[PDB]
Amino acid sequence: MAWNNIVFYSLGDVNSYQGGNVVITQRPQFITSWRPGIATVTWNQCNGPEFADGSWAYYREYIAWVVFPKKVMTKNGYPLFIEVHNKGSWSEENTGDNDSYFFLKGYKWDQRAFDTANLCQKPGETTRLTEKFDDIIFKVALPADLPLGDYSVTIPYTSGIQRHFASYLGARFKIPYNVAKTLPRENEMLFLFKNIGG
Ligand SMILES: COc1ccc(O[C@@H]2O[C@H](CO)[C@H](O[C@H]3O[C@H](CO)[C@H](O)[C@H](O)[C@H]3O)[C@H](O)[C@H]2O)cc1
Repeated sequence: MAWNNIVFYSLGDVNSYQGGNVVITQRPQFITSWRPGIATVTWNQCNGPEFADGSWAYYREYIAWVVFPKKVMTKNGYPLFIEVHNKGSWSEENTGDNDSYFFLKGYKWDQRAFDTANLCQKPGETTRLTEKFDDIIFKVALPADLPLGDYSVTIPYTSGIQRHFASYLGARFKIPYNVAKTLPRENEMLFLFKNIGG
């Protein structure tokens, strides 16, 4: 029978970005970059063989994901409104969700492969993801009642690659958006700025 194995490899990079001194009318920006590194399985769904031994054909479909919040609360209890400034080539999907942005990039599909590989790594197992993807530039709208002073906002978010292995040519799968937005948010963008007022 036909089989499909899908595994989500989660990246866990911590980065920071300085917005500097801002007046309340500014939309200061921050850049999120994709850093190749070690990723951990945080989700899978498999019904096929556990691994390929280098002698038989299977098919690959890989899709990169970034799931980012639309609103973040400061530690003093105020909302910061996150807006997309420049998403590059990313596919911005499921735009009606009120809480999260979904950025996808399907970069490999229908690729026949033979070589040895674990086709269904379990949660907590790791691999090195060598892929590089485009930056995403966001901008922040501050509420007019934001208290004056220093802000250091930790924005947790999910980024990683969905790897789909199948027994046939033409195989397609996408992790449901509501599962993707409930995946561990292992990346962090620490946005630093100071509210000078208005
Ligand atoms: C053989 O002919 C083909 C015609 C068109 C194709 O489209 C590509 O399909 C890919 C399938 O993995 C991939 O699409 C995925 O990723 C997109 C975002 O980048 C989007 O989320 C799609 O819904 C998703 O399926 C490529 O991006 C498509 O260009 C493939 C073969």
